[PDB]
Amino acid sequence: GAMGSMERASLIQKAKLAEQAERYEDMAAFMKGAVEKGEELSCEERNLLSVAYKNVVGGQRAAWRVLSSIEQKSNEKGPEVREYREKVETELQGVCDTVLGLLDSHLIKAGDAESRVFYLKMKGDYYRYLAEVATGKKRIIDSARSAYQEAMDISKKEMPPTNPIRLGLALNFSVFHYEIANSPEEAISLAKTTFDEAMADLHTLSEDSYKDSTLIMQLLRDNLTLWT
Amino acid sequence: GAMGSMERASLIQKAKLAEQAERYEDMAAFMKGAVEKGEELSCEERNLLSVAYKNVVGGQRAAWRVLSSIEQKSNEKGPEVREYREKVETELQGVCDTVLGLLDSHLIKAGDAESRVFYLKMKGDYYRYLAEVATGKKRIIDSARSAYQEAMDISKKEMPPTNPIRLGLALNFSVFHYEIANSPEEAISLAKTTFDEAMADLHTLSEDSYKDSTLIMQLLRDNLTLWT
Amino acid sequence: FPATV
Amino acid sequence: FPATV
Ligand SMILES: N/C(=C1\C(=O)C(=O)N(c2ccc(O)c(C(=O)O)c2)[C@@H]1c1ccc([N+](=O)[O-])cc1)c1ccccc1
Ligand SMILES: N/C(=C1\C(=O)C(=O)N(c2ccc(O)c(C(=O)O)c2)[C@@H]1c1ccc([N+](=O)[O-])cc1)c1ccccc1
Repeated sequence: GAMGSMERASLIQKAKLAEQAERYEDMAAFMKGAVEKGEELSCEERNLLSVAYKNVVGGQRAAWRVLSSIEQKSNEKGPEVREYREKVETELQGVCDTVLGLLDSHLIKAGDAESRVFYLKMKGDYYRYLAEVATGKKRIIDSARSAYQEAMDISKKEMPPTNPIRLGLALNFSVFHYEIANSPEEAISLAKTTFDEAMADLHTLSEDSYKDSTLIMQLLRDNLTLWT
Repeated sequence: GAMGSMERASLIQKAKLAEQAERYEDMAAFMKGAVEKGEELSCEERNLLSVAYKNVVGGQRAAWRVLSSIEQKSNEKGPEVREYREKVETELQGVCDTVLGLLDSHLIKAGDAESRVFYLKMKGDYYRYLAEVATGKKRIIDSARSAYQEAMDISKKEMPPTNPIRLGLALNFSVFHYEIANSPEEAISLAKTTFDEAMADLHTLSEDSYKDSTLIMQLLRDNLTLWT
Repeated sequence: FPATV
Repeated sequence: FPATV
């Protein structure tokens, strides 16, 4: 496509330049172009890809919530609120579909087990985002749960309980149980278990990522504090 | 164009919805569509238009500065930094040209004197932004100065010295003298005069906008404090 | 909303 | 940078 004539390494450079400029749509476009070169991503490249897209859909979700709340209080008139909400919703779905397509078409393979946990977590996250706006839907919920579950099973076996990706996966999966599948008890259990088992084996923390483990473990408590 | 089949009043509604959602590109697109209906803008509509576009180019300018600084320290290699800087620069110029075209094609007319000060200030602002990235250029500086100067002359005669648009015009024109035309003494004089004459006639403050006058007058001091 | 990463 | 509005 539009990135096809550029060197892979330049695309990676420009992705980093866009991040510094806080141009996350450009950042995602550069990383997508790099993935389409056909080469497996390094750990660093995976996380650049995730940062870019998660930042783009994050703003779309925030926007969508603002309009959905207005639309909800409008129903208690004019079609303009629904129309604009629908416009932002259709946009959000386009980006989610763009990422999920990239995951099945290119990234999810064959590859190592850590690789697979990373991508499978993204699969569950972006399916969760589509479920947040869908109706008619539970097909999307099942595929979010299945992607999450496979990611959990692999990570329990292949990664220490303090690994930031493993901790982040459980955090997000717990939220999925709560806000999506309507299972607060399962959401609470998974978050308490995840936090407790990380403390039991606190010694597995890594010099290169212990700050990310500390933060996600506080977030697990923040959600528990929020759900009591 | 793409807004042509929508009612003017719905475009105004959706512009306000996009602002609440912090979707300023959409906000600008809705307001542009409303201006293209051919009807004069109300005071409120003018300021919605300005807020939208000033917020869009603001992020582009911030991005452009980030890359220009990197590019400058790169020159003391690879072409990727220049290329991406050029890409964001070309985008910035497109939006500035979109606004300036709208000002001459539709908004600047015939209309009242307050109207003309508002639009002429926008004309000078967006010409200033093009000058910030141009070279080869002073044609752009002259047209920024001429738009600003005409706006000043009208406002000295038609608006009290505490009017927020008049105060904002002088603030921006002063900065133009400083950072664009390289005339710090003229920049300082205009900002001191503007602030002093507002205090001399502080009684002209208006119940509906005194908070905006207070703020812009502090900003005039902030720049003076910065330039001593 | 709760925390996600 | 200085202030503008
Ligand atoms: N932007 C962040 C990260 C990086 O930039 C990055 O490269 N990290 C990372 C750290 C250790 C690992 O071992 C891996 C991996 O093996 O891939 C990767 C962070 C990371 C933490 C948690 C997740 N997550 O749960 O999805 C993803 C990324 C971030 C930090 C805290 C909270 C949220 C995001
Ligand atoms: N978003 C803001 C405004 C409004 O929303 C708006 O409708 N205002 C306004 C107030 C009084 C007037 O009498 C007019 C006019 O007669 O038009 C208009 C504000 C305004 C102040 C200064 C400028 N300026 O200097 O360009 C433009 C707008 C804003 C406030 C403080 C600093 C920067 C922006």
